[PDB]
Amino acid sequence: QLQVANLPKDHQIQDSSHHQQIQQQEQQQQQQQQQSTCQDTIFSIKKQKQGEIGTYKIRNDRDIPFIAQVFDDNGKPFTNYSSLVFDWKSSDQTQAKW
Amino acid sequence: KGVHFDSCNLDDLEWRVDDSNANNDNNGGGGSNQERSFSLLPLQKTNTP
Amino acid sequence: LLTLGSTLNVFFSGGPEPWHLERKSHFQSIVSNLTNEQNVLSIVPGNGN
Repeated sequence: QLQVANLPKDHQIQDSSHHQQIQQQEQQQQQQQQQSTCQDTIFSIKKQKQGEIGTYKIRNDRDIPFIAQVFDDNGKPFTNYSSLVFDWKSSDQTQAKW
Repeated sequence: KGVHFDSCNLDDLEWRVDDSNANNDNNGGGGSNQERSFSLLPLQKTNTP
Repeated sequence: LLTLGSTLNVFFSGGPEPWHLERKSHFQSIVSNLTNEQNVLSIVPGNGN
């Protein structure tokens, strides 16, 4: 499957300020309300069937990293799959380009 | 495991529908009964089933 | 309804989500009412619905 590559941020030192959990739950509740309508967007990717191309809405004017996630056909992701060779393509390298 | 009580009369239970986005708002607002997939039906005051 | 050699794209909405816990149990299926299809029409699945 294709997914957007959500990179880690910098590992800044883990302070234990409990207040952070409140602002995380505030943002999660606002996100749960927005998940009713933002369903068309690239952040709302639903796991596709084989060959089931999805339309996703995305803003112009940026670069974006993607990840090729590999599974067995029980559907489990591999703990390592670094023996494979990948092939990255686009229908138009003016509109969107690796 | 595999045995129950022979009979249970305890009909008064606190049944709810829960809304999956209700994370923050500790507010007594009359939320619009339009966005839910389901509704809990009223108990009829007909003869005891 | 089509002319000889004409081709159409067809689109669909509603029905079950890939079952929450397992999802590989889901399917979409598309077939015609003849045991002999490959001489009369060609059916090809698209992207999404």
